Amino acid sequence: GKVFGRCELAAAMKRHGLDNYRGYSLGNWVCAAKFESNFNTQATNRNTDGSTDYGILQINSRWWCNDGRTPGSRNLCNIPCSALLSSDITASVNCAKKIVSDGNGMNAWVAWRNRCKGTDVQAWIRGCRL
Repeated sequence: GKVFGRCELAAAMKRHGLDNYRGYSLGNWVCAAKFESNFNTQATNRNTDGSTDYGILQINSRWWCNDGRTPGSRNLCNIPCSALLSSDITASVNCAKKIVSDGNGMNAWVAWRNRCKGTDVQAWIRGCRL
């Protein structure tokens, strides 16, 4: 039930190589997490289409992770969705890298597109020890 701080999450994401991953600076990734889950690793959103969004980046169970419940499941990250609810961000980062890598940009994340794109995303790392 870990809720990250801004700078703590930025450092963790940097350690996992997300800074400038496929051209997306670190602040984009922190901004996305802020507006997807407000940094709560346990965040779960259960949709009416039978899919669920899991964890700090709200990764969806139709294409990305397997929860055994979701119609049309592709499990392209090859993981159980429960791995995305850990206090350790490893599985979420690894699956986020796949999302980007499997054709998508960060437009895959509705909160990134609607609340981060075009903004001064360096503000989300400002003042942090990285």
